[PDB]
Amino acid sequence: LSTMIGKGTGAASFDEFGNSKYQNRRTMSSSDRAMMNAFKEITTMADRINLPRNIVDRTNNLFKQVYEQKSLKGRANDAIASACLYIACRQEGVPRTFKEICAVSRISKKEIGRCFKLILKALETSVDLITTGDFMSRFCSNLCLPKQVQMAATHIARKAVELDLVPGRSPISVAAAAIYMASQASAEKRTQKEIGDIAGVADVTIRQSYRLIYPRAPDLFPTDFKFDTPVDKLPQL
Amino acid sequence: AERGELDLTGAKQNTGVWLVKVPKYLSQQWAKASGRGEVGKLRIAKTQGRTEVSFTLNEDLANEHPFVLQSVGGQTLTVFTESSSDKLSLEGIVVQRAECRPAASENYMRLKRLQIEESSKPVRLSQQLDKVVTTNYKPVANHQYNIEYERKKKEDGKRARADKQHVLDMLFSAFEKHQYYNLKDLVDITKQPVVYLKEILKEIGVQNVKGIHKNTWELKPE
Amino acid sequence: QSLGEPATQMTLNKNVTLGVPRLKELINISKKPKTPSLTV
Amino acid sequence: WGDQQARAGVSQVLNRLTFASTLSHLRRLNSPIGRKLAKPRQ
DNA sequence: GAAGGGGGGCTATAAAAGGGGGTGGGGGCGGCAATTTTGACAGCGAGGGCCAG
RNA sequence: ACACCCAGCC
DNA sequence: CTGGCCCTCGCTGTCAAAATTGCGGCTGGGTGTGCGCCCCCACCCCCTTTTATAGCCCCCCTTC
Repeated sequence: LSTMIGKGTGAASFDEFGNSKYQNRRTMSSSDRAMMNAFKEITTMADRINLPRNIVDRTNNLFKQVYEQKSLKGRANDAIASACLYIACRQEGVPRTFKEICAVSRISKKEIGRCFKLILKALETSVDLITTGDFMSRFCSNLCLPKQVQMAATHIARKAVELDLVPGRSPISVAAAAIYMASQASAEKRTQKEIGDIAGVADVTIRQSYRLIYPRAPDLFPTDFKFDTPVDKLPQL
Repeated sequence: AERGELDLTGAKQNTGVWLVKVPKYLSQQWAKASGRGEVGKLRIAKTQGRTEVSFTLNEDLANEHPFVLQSVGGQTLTVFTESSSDKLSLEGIVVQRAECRPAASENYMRLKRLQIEESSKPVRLSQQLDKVVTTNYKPVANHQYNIEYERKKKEDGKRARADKQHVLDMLFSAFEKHQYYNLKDLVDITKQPVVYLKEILKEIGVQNVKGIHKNTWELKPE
Repeated sequence: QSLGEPATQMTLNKNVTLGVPRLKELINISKKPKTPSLTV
Repeated sequence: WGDQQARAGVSQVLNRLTFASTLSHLRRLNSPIGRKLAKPRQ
C-alpha cells in the first residue's frame, strides 16, 4: 500500500539547483522487489517463445509457492524462475524441452535441471512423463511440414514407443528420428542440420536413432498415407 | 618568410580566373578520363554586341553545352592554395562566373531518371517474409559465452591463500606505489581471498570516513 | 428563474453589446467594460 | 498516445452500426482544441 | 576438405573433508477570464538644519 | 470502481 | 526668539505581476487498466576424490 510522487509542476517543486525536492523513495521490501524482478524476468522469458499468458500465470504461482516455502535461498532467482517455467509448461500438457527453456535464459541446462529436481522435491508434487507426442506439433511446425506428415510422425513415434523398439532413448531423440524418417517419405525433405538445430539433438544422436528405427520401416508407417517416396528408397546413414 | 605567410604574387599580377559550375555527368566523365590530358574544348564567339560561350565535348569521351554568364560584382571571389610544405599562395581572383547547362531538354530527363535510379540503389526499405522465422532462439545445452566463462574460470582457478609475510610484501609494494586505494583494486592486485585480506588489513589498517564518495581503507599502519 | 429563462433564448452579438454577454457584463462588477458609452 | 500529458482519443472502437457509419468513422478528422474558442469551430 | 567413425567427457547420487566465491538480504545514500494577493516603484510631506531675520 | 471515448435531448 | 530655504528621510498611491477559482443539465452505451546505485553481511554451492550405470554429445581422427 504505497503511492508515487509525480513530476514537478512549478518553481516550488524544484530546489535551488535543477532538482526536485521530492523524490520516488519507494518503501518496497527486499523480498517484494526481488520477486517483482523475478516476475518481470519470467514474462520476458515467456514472450521469447510466445507462451500464452496462462502459462506465465502458472509460472508466477509456482514461483511464489517456492519463494514462500523458502528452501532454495542459495539458487539464483533466474534459475528458479526457469525451472518454474519448465514445470508450468509441462503441467499444461505442452512441455518444452530443457534446451528450449535454456535458449531463452542465462541459466544452463545443468543448473535449470538441478533447480527443477529440487523444486519438485520441495513442493512434494509430480508431473506427467513426456511422450514423443507432445513435442511433435512444435518440432514439426517450426520445420514447415504438411499436416499429413504431422499425422504420420505422431502415429509412427507413438507406435515405435508402444512396442518398445527403442530402449531408454530420450523422447526428444525418438521424436526427432520420427520427423526425419517421416519427412523423406513425403515430397518435403529435411536434412540433419535443420532437424538437429530445431529439436536440440546432435547428429550422432539422430543418426543412431535412425539406424535403430530403420529396419521396421513398413510396419511402422500408418496405413492411409501417401507414399510420395517408396519405403525401400529411404537412405540409410 | 614564415610558415603561415600567404604569398600574394598572383594578386599583384591581377590574374583573372574563371569559375565554372558544371553538372555531375560532365565531372564524372572528366574523372573517368584518368587524366589523359584532354577532355574537351571551349568555344567563345564575340559578335558586334553580344558574347556567346559554349563547351564542346570530346567525341572520344562520349564513346554542345551553352554557357551563361552571371554578375561578378556581387562578391569578391578569389582562390588560394595550400601545399604539403605548408606554403600558402594566392593563385588569383575570379573575373567571371559561368553556368553550364545541357542542350537537351526532354531526352536529358531520361538520364536524370537513370541518375535518380542509381541514387536510390543503396536506400533500404523493409522486406516481407512468406514464412515465419524459426531459426532464432534455437535450443542449446548452454550458451557460448557461459561455457567460455566457465572454461576461463576453471583454467585460472581460485586465488590461493598465502602466508602472511608475502601478502604483507604486496601490501608494502602497494602503499609504496600509491597512498590511497580502493578495496576491489587491492584485491585484484594482491590476488588474495577477500576475507583473508580483510583479516590481515584490519590488524594494521583503519577505515577513514569520507564525505565525497565512500569510506575506504588506509594502508598506513599509523 | 424568471431572469435566467430568457437568457437561454438570447443570441450573441455603432456597436453596442447586447444579449448574454451584456447580462454577464451587468450581473458582475466588470471593472473594465466591453463597450462603454454615454447618452449625452 | 504515449508511454504507459499525452493525447487521448486517438484510437477509437470502430463504429459498426451501419456501413455508412463505418465509412464515416474511417474518414474522420480530429482537432486537438479543448472542449470556449468559437473561431476553430467555424 | 566434407562425412562418418572412434574415444572420451558430461550428465545424476552418495556421503565427507575446508575454504573460496556466488547469491541474496539488507541497507543507507541517493485554456479563458475576471478576481485576489503581494510587491516595486515613483512620487510627495513634514520637519531639521542652516542661514538668515 | 477509475479513466476515456461515442451518443441522445436542450 | 523669529522667518526663508534645501536636505535626508517616512510614508503613500499607483502600477504591475504572480497567483487563484470556475467554466449547463440530464441520459445511454462500450472499453480499458492496475525505484536505483554501490556497498557490507550471512548463508549456501562448488571446488575435489571415489565408483557403478547409460544416453548424449564434443573433439579428434580417418576415409575418400
